[PDB]
Amino acid sequence: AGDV
Amino acid sequence: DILMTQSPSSMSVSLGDTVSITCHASQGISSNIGWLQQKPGKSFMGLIYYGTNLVDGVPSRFSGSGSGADYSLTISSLDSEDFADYYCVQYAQLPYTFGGGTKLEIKRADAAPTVSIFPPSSEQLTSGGASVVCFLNNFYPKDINVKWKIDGSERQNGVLNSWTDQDSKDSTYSMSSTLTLTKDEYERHNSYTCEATHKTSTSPIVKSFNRNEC
Amino acid sequence: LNLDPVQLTFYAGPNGSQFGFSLDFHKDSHGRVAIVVGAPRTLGPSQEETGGVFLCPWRAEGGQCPSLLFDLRDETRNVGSQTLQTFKARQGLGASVVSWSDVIVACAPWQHWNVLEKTEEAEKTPVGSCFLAQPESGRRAEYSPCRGNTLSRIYVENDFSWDKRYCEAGFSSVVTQAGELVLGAPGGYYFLGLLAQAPVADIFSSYRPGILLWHVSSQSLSFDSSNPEYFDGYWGYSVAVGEFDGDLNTTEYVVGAPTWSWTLGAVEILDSYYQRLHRLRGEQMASYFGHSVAVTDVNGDGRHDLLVGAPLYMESRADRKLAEVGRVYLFLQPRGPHALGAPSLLLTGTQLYGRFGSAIAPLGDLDRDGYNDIAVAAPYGGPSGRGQVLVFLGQSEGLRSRPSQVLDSPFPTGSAFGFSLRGAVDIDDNGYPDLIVGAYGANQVAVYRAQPVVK
Amino acid sequence: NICTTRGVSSCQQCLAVSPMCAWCSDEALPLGSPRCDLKENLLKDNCAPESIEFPVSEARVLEDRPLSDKGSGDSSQVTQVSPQRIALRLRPDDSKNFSIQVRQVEDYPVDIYYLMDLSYSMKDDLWSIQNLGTKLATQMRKLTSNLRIGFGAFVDKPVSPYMYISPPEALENPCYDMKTTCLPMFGYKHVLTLTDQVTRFNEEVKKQSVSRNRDAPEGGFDAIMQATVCDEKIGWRNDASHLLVFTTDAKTHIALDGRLAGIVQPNDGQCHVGSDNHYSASTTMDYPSLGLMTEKLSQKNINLIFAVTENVVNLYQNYSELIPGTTVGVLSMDSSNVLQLIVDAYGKIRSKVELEVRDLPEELSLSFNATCLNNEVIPGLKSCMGLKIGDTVSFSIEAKVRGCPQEKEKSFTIKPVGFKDSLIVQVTFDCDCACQAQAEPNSHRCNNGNGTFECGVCRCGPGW
Amino acid sequence: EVQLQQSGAELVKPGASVKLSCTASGFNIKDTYVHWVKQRPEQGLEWIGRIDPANGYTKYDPKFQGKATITADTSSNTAYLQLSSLTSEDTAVYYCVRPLYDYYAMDYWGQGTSVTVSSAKTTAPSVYPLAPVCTGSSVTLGCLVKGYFPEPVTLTWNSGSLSSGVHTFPAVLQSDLYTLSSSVTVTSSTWPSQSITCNVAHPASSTKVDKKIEPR
Ligand SMILES: *[C@@H]1O[C@H](CO)[C@@H](O[C@@H]2O[C@H](CO)[C@@H](O[C@@H]3O[C@H](CO[C@H]4O[C@H](CO)[C@@H](O)[C@H](O)[C@@H]4O)[C@@H](O)[C@H](O[C@H]4O[C@H](CO)[C@@H](O)[C@H](O)[C@@H]4O)[C@@H]3O)[C@H](O)[C@H]2NC(C)=O)[C@H](O)[C@H]1NC(C)=O
Ligand SMILES: *[C@@H]1O[C@H](CO)[C@@H](O[C@@H]2O[C@H](CO)[C@@H](O)[C@H](O)[C@H]2NC(C)=O)[C@H](O)[C@H]1NC(C)=O
Ligand SMILES: *[C@@H]1O[C@H](CO)[C@@H](O)[C@H](O)[C@H]1NC(C)=O
Ligand SMILES: [Ca+2]
Ligand SMILES: [Ca+2]
Ligand SMILES: [Ca+2]
Ligand SMILES: [Ca+2]
Ligand SMILES: [Mn+2]
Ligand SMILES: [Mn+2]
Ligand SMILES: [Mn+2]
Repeated sequence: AGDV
Repeated sequence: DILMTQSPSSMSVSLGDTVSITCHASQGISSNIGWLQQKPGKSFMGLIYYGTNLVDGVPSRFSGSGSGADYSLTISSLDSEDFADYYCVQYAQLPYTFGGGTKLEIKRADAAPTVSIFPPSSEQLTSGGASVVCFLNNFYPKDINVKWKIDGSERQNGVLNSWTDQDSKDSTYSMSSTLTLTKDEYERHNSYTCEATHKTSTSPIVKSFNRNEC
Repeated sequence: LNLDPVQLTFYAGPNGSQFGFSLDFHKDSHGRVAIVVGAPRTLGPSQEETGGVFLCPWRAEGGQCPSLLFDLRDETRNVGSQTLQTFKARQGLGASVVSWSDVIVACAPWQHWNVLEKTEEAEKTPVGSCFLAQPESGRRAEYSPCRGNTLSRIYVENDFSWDKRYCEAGFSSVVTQAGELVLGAPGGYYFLGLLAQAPVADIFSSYRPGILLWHVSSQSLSFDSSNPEYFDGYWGYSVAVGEFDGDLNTTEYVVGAPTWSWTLGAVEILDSYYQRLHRLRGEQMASYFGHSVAVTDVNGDGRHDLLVGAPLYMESRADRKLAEVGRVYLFLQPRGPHALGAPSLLLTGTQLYGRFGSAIAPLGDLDRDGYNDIAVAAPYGGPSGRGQVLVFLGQSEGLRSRPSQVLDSPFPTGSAFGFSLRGAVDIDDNGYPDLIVGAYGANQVAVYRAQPVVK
Repeated sequence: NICTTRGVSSCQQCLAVSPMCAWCSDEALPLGSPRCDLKENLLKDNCAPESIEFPVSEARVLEDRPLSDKGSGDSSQVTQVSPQRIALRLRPDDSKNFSIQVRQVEDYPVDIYYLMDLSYSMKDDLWSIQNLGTKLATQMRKLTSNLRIGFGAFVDKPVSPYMYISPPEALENPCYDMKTTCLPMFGYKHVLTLTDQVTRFNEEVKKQSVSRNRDAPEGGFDAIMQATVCDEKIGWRNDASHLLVFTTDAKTHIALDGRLAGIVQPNDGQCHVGSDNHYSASTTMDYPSLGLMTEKLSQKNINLIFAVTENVVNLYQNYSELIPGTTVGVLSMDSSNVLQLIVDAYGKIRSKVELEVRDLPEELSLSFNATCLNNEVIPGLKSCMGLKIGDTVSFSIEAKVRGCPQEKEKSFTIKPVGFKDSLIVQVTFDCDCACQAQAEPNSHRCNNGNGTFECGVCRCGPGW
Repeated sequence: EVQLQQSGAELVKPGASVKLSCTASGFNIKDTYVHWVKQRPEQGLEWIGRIDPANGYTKYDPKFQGKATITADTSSNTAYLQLSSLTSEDTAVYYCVRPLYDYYAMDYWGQGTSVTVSSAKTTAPSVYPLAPVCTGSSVTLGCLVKGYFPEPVTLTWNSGSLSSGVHTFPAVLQSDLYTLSSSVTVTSSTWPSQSITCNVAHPASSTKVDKKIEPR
């Protein structure tokens, strides 16, 4: 996912 | 799709020789090539991968080489087991494509074939059919041509041929031609013949027989 | 106690090369001890930072060292209708080095990798890579377990599962006595952190140059996870091995995760199948508990003990104020099948911002009293802030609460003296185990020889 | 009594016995009379009044400005501590008491720098700043008549693996692989210096758009450091409450995380924002530690505020405990009111008055009796809580000196945390007699030149 | 040791569907790619496609799109190849392949699975003795196994008594039925002196006929  | 032109299609050689199979591509593949071995009547075995690297367990006499779009598999000092089929395969692009193939055949002195013609059987004739068999056994090289003749005139429809792999302890080939006719058609003619053409004799070997006669 | 602080030996490397970022001893086939040093910012062929490795022979006067050469050229292979690419620029070759038998394993955690197929790509990411060498024979091999040929789109369709594109394999490393290389990859599985192991003998036999993507069937990587406690935990920031399950035919792994569970930090002991046997949680958030881990039996009961460093731990002081000084935790292994309880000893730093615990090196038995000893680095500790390495001696009850010897930095400010340690090896063959200390900030390594006890 | 039974030798030894001892330097004193006795006993033996040496511990004020009612206006001539300076005098093993008053002044200037996460994840959280400038002053205008606001933005360290570095178009547009477009990646950029023109805030905000990085943790701590140590750039005011609002919807990178980018250099705590208003050490210097951040926030007197979404409120509530003075607020869509948060946080900030002592000698030891609420005394306490702007508290203080020090002149400070003003205490250790100034070295009375005559008695001269 | 056990030979009718299997032994199928290769005597070797058993993604040669469908089950550690709408051209031996080290190589091969497509029902052979014509130093007899299905058949002379000096030729297919022949050579003093018998067996029909070679 990360930067979400 | 990359085309793999493998050559030669076959070669007759002896033990201890040093032979080199080649393989030409339609474009550059940058050593993205492998070499395979298929012993007669068996599965495949990997030899080389990425042009030159040997597969684990492969003798060191095998060796690959080449670059760009031309590569070569070399076998130093042939062995009895090395007589088999060999194929090149590229994986530089999907779909993977294989070469034509190369069959390593044992070499020996030439030999003419022992022709033998056989008229139909009583059982087969009473069944409503007629099949003439012509055995061409033990000859070398493999290149041979058979020709059937009814009353001297050539016949080509209804002929089934079958060759044998190079025999083990004599290194000769054999062949079986079978002309098949109906009972009615077989009796329309009297003479039957199968002519063999081998490099041994300039004149073709002939063996015939006549129906209603012995 | 008995490390000679007067007559040191100094090795050195190019300026700005960070010579001494990582080091380790190395015995050749004939047992001749040398020192392998990693310089992760050495200049390459294109005058660009790629890193480098040096193999320093033992000389009481030190000096310059010869290079252990590795291929620094970027690679490209067009195969399977794809294009494989390696980018060694700023890869950091030498950011970790370790020795086993007559083999050296130097790693470039930030080597980048990318695969191109028409207009798509796998993304240019730091998978990391390790370079293996047998100096005497000249044999070379590589090991990059996180390289893949999957395109970017596929990862999106699968919700970024088993994403090994940012592994940074080689960030930390260790090798078992049996010969099983174990690499830490704190970026694997989208910054969860993974481990990767494989026999050294299999890395060499299965490697060929130009393949870039090859299989090592005997390898074994760890597993992804859906647990948020492992998110952004950097599992594999530090790695070690030991024996913590009684069974001697098995080798247990120790993994550091300094940001596990929302920067709480944790260390986990595992078996060779990556099954967790125990977990040690951090004490304070952002203390980076797990930055460094060490395994050595300090109380002489034959059972390996564990040491964990939290270099950014903030000690509680008067008037409700905290002070970053660092801390080290000692865990003594109990008898038979039992869990490692609370720490037996808490060693806390003293110098503000000193980072006490940034490195912990087993020294072996330094004073030869029967108990093994350790060294703890405070790369910015001491009254000057130039660095400090404190020695703590072993006792039946664990470790001494006070240091027996303090090595002040012979280098200028900003040398990071103690950022890398290594001991428990007698390099001069005087029967005492010696200590090598790195200082990449000064591009130098300092060797401290152990001498007979004066007292 | 103890003054006599001790059998002292000099006026100096006498006063050291007890604060209640006195010394009679009279010549015409009875032979058997002890010179070291109570002031009452000495006068009873016809000792000359001027010959009595009896210091008394006192404590008179020097500066006693009145506590200001309104912090507005003025050239920062506001007084919120009273008294501001006092002269303290003590004698050996004695102790004197004094008091101090602190006031949370009304209508004190306020600076509010807004540090805004602009990572891609902050798309669904941009709703909170759209028109913040106008609505923020309206509510603040009631509390303070002199507000200034500024804006800064951050994402993460623009370096792999935090940053998408492929394809080449991904550097100019991190959202290339997607259908949309976004700004290039940046670590920290100053946008709007602290100004009283609120419309400059909303118009600067309206021009802001998000960027995009790879990993969920964001380099917001780099921005907290620069927003603290770059005084002239951000524009903090010397006499104003400093509020630093940190807004994010994700986890944060911490010290020693930079090593995943190759960054090992510790944070130096210095300002590295130049004319281009960007943070230049982003790609070469590691993130700052919680200890370093605390050092600069206390140095620059900044009050940090974590205005985060509820999915990380527990995280930044735990960090808030490791950074004293910090406060947290929930950046949801349901509460008292979002970014009235800032108002509630400002009230939470000025609801405490904790005293702090600086430069206290080793000999002195202080004790405090707090008076919070309405004359409710609380022994052994130097901090108040639950206060409102405008309230006033007081503390009684007692300094207990231990012995007499070498240096007779020292001074320490008592300051409330975060406050500008302070109480300066000038201590004077009176453990000497005035008769010691008129001593007769090598006097004829003392062993024929081999002694010194002072305060009536004969002291053995130097060298003996 | 790596080994790929493929399923046994298949015999089906045109228009039907068959599903070959490739079980992995000594390792995990999930390790590497798994390719499928078709082999014919005249056409030669042809690459069908590949699969990644870890994720299931596949690639096919456009010549086999629709006809071939490769799948894999990590649980059974086996990979499969399904061929729908079979025809005569689908009569070929199919191998499953995997690389050794190089991700994209073709090194290890299964034994191969033979597939025959034909509507021909089980048919017993019609053995016919082949005697010469009404002389030389050595004579040559023969036997003719005609019209049978499916393969194979074991031909022997005098119940395996006569082994050397014999040439049994490969079988040939015509009209959806196989045909085979076998020769034999001896001296003139061996025949018709010593009785010679052709012994053929067709396990499929469970028939074993013997025919003694009679002169003319
Ligand atoms: C922010 O900071 C807070 C404050 O520390 C953290 O809160 C704690 O989280 C830990 C771990 O999740 C909790 O740990 C456990 O305590 C349990 C007992 O708790 C009781 O008592 C407290 C007292 O206030 C109550 O609040 C609580 O509701 C319980 O009634 C134990 O049962 C747990 O034990 C088991 O798990 C541990 C693993 O940690 C094993 O080692 C044990 O053997 C056992 O199997 C555990 O010890 C802790 O209770 C929490 N405290 C509070 C006050 O909430 C937040 O997690 C942290 N969050 C972030 C994002 O940073
Ligand atoms: C803080 O409060 C304590 C208790 O209320 C004070 O202690 C008393 O001072 C009186 C002064 O007459 C003495 O009679 C008591 O004996 C003291 N109490 C004790 C327990 O000794 C103390 O003085 C106060 N301190 C300040 C600075 O206000
Ligand atoms: C000191 O204490 C006494 C009572 O204990 C009080 O009257 C006085 O005001 C206090 N403070 C001074 C004298 O500054
Ligand atoms: Ca074990
Ligand atoms: Ca132990
Ligand atoms: Ca010891
Ligand atoms: Ca030594
Ligand atoms: Mn974000
Ligand atoms: Mn969001
Ligand atoms: Mn981030």
